[PDB]
Amino acid sequence: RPRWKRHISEQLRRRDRLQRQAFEEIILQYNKLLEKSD
Amino acid sequence: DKDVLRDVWFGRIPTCFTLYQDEITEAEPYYLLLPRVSYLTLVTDKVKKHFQKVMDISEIWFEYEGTPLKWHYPIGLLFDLLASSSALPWNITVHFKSFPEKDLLHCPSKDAIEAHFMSCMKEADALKHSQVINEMQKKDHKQLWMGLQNDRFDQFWAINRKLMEYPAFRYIPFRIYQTTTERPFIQKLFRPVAADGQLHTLGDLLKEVCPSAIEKKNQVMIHGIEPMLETPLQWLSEHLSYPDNFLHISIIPQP
Repeated sequence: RPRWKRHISEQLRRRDRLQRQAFEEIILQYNKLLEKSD
Repeated sequence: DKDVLRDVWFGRIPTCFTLYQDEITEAEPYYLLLPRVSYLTLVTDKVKKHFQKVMDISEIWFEYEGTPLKWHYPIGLLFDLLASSSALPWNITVHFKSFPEKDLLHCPSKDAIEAHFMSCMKEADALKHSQVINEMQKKDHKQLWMGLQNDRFDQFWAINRKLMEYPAFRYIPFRIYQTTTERPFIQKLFRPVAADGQLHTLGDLLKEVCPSAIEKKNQVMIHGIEPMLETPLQWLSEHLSYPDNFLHISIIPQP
């Protein structure tokens, strides 16, 4: 609830949005082609 | 605040493992999501499986911008201290030869990491705890590792809550890493409560330990975020600490 508490939960949420979810779907597809092509 | 604990545990870093130009061989990059809380050793096997098809000997070592990566530092800190500024993904160059004597020995052996990982806990507990790790059985110790190795939040944190509760911490386990400092990092004693019992602040920690943070405006980054300095120091040690019960804090420049 506190401002500084909320800020961290906002920053962590925005973090995963740019870093993980951005690349989770594409990286798995790529690896499947790599193995399917070998 | 179980919400913060899960967000930190399930944080990932997109990483692109490219093979060096000299390495013998058509090799294509390997894309992998790295657990910020884990260590490069655990993810190394998948890198060996992909590039082994193209090869020589498997004494592997990773470099970023030409500086080898340290197996003992968590993946999260390494990216934060070195790569946070550059664009994603984390561009790592994989090497299989020219092994350096300045870097750590060949990729540590599974237990050598568990050993190092538990040493950081027993040390950490000594700063915050009497003792608790000495109370719990050697049966639980395998649960803390298995939870981290297998990325099982529940299995890991069930035991780790005892390490984060304090009777109605004596010191805060922390290591402040600086990109451009002679020493590797700055670790010292610091209490979560002042002489008057008031909660200590992230700014207070730096003020006493690393005052050089406050021309060349620095950036205090933990787990890939800039948490405002008002943050009580205990709650960080309870929630934003890495699985090894340590707060790895990065001092980074700015654009």
